[PDB]
Amino acid sequence: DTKEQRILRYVQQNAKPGDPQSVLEAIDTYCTQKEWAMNVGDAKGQIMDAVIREYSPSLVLELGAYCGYSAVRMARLLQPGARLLTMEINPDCAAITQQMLNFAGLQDKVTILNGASQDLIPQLKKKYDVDTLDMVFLDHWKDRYLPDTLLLEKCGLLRKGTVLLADNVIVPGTPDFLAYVRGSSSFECTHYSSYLEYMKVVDGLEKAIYQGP
Ligand SMILES: O=c1c2cc(-c3ccc(F)cc3)cc(O)c2ncn1CCCCCn1ccc2cnccc21
Ligand SMILES: [Cl-]
Ligand SMILES: [Cl-]
Ligand SMILES: [Mg+2]
Repeated sequence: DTKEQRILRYVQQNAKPGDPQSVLEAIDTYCTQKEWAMNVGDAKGQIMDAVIREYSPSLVLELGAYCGYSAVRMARLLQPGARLLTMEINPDCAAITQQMLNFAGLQDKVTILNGASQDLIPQLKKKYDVDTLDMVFLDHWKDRYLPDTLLLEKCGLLRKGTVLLADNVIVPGTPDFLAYVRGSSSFECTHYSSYLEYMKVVDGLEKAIYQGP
């Protein structure tokens, strides 16, 4: 088996079914004690929780699911009837993510979109019935952060106040995205310094609130 399968099995065997917090704790325990993995982790996760609670978004798009950690983290804090769409290019990871969400009891709040962001973003309006997004969590290929932000805008998916929250802006890093949003009058930006998941290595999140054309 794969690392990702091992993580899922550990959750199934050490967390309580239907209890998202127990699922997060199990993942973070496994990844601290047994095998590192690229989940957002608890340090940056606490910042995400604070942001989610501030905005109470109705419709969230996540770019990059992996094993479902961040999807569980966000979905557990959504209000009744609020929804998360999460895009995952790797089909084996899509399947882990769906199983993770199922175990957590969050499957009614979350939809997986299978494919690449550059192919799926232009389908959101017509196939997934999206008007505009309230929040976007970027956690996919670093070279796609900037082009997908620009694509979201082109497709009319951003509104005044849409919150972009980006993982890994320091490590591995997203220099073009950071330079762009920080230099643009169309975004209001804030950097949240933190640590790489499971590691004593500095990383951070960037929040960039869209302000219109
Ligand atoms: O690579 C990383 C990563 C690496 C490290 C990391 C740090 C330090 C290290 F030393 C090593 C790795 C730490 C992290 O937190 C990471 N988070 C996310 N990702 C992106 C994973 C692959 C996304 C593929 N993908 C998923 C949906 C989707 C849609 N369209 C296109 C592509 C798409
Ligand atoms: Cl994650
Ligand atoms: Cl952590
Ligand atoms: Mg990440």
